[PDB]
Amino acid sequence: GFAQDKNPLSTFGPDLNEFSRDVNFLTLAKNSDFIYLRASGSGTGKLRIDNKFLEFAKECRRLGIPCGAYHFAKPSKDLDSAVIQADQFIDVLQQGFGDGDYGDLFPVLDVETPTDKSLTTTELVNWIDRFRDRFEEKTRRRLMLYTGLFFIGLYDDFKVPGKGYPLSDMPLWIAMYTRIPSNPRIPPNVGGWKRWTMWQFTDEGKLDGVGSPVDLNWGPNSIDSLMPPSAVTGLNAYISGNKIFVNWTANKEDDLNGYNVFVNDNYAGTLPRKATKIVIDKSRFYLPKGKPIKISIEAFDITGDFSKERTEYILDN
Amino acid sequence: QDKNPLSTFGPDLNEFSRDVNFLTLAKNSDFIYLRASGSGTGKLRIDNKFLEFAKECRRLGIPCGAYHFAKPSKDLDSAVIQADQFIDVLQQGFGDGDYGDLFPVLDVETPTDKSLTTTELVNWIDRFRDRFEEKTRRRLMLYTGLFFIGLYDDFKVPGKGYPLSDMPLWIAMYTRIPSNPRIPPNVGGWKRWTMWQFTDEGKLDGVGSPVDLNWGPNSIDSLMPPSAVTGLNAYISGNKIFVNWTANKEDDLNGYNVFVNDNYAGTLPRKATKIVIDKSRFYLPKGKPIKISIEAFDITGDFSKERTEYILDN
Ligand SMILES: [Mg+2]
Ligand SMILES: [Mg+2]
Repeated sequence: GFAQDKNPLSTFGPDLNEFSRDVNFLTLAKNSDFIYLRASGSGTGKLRIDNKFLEFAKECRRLGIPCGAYHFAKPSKDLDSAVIQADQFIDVLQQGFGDGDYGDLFPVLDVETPTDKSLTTTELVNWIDRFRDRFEEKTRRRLMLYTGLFFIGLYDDFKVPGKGYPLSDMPLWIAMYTRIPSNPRIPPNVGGWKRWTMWQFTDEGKLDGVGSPVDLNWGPNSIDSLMPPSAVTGLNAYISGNKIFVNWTANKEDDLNGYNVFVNDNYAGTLPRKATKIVIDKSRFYLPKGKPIKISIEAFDITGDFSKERTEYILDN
Repeated sequence: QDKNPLSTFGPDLNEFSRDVNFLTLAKNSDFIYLRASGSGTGKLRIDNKFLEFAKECRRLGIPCGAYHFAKPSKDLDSAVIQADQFIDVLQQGFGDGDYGDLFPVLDVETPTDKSLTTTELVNWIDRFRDRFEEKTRRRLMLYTGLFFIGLYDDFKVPGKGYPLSDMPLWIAMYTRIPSNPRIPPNVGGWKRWTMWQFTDEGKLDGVGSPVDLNWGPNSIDSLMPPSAVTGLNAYISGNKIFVNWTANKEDDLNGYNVFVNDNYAGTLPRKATKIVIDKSRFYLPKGKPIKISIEAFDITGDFSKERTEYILDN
């Protein structure tokens, strides 16, 4: 087996909730690459919005601090509750970040329960997987999974009989605290996950800008790897002959993986990460003579998030 | 960037290669490039062995690609024409609608006298590339030499940066030339080379004559489009379509596009094996079959040659 340490480029930031004391976001803006907030949770037996989420998320956005949020899961044998909780989380996220906006960072499902024997590994993973399917279908945003190394170990490494590791394609935020002497020094490779995306290495950290002992995390080498890419800039198009010539400024994200281009919302092609142009054959589209033509584009990154908005260029035609 | 334990390896051949034994090459080469055509003489010529060599590589399952010996000029129409000609010849060798297993290659080695500006040369290559990729939906790789790049100002175009730096680069730099560095230097705005022709005088079992030899990417897949997706399945439940497939296995896999009756339904990342589609987003009459189709794509933007389909009866 092998393991994955942090490195000099690793990003860093806390996660917080309504019980975090004395949080000065202006101070955190100077020392944190990102902040995670609790949005909601069902740990008490019903859905509760975190009582500081709206305030915390508004101030992080105001200060330009990359901000994401998590839902504390209550899994069960009834898979309808995964759909309900996913829908509730989707609703709360928009309350915090805006209509149709689910945060700067990956939305997170926080799974820490149950730790008795009440669910089989198949039942627990099926519940998470259903939550993931609903969440991503509804938002077009990737969902990151938070859980602890101990918890994974209680559930057989999240290995499902007959099915391998169904959650191993989720981004992983793994908790393994170095303050526990029996823990390894760095996160081992587990659950079929090739890599961790974030590592929560303490629940008792000291960081200027949070008064209470705080959860601290290592992240990817680039903040871009936690966020969707930005909208494309410099979009331009012209018609010559029977072709539409489209060009744009290259997106700059470290995790950029390509672009999709559309003509009147019909797909026109997929380009790789270094691309800055496409030539489109007009005959493939119903383009009434004299009517305007909408060219639009989205970037997407390695883990499959897209530009929140599609930059547009209207050809008068 | 040097070669390394994973680097692929293979010759490039043309009609002047002597005593070629493809059975031997199938055991010692990851890939073979062939000359398809050239325009150096002022007229399109087809390499006299290309069809024979391509057929034998396909018969033995040797990954096979081909190149066009360019004749750049100040006349940009000639770039469109040579691209269209290269497109035709490739299909003669590889089959209708088939442009080879490996990146098709534009081979640029002329002119070396003072007869073209850097802007003119780069614009010609760029126009060939645009026409070729537009017509084939296949990425074009550029072959050229380190000396040639230096001759044309590092392919830096005044006011335009390095317009060719997004092309895969097959760079020739012969270690037998003492003034050359021992590994390719960074040039032309290219972050990396895709292939490195390191000799024109190599000795390779299965080729009788001194032969061009090349280091390629760490994975043969990085020279080829991804395979068609397999294991595609779909069903309807409620107002949704649940689609799943087997994961493609290419080392350079980058994702999938899924379509509903040829309409775009989404892009998935490389580890994905399912998508849930809301029927409400597509025109889906009761009693009309629904075509689900999918393609894989790789990091440099080539696609599965065919889309795998699954027909739902609805
Ligand atoms: Mg990203
Ligand atoms: Mg490939």
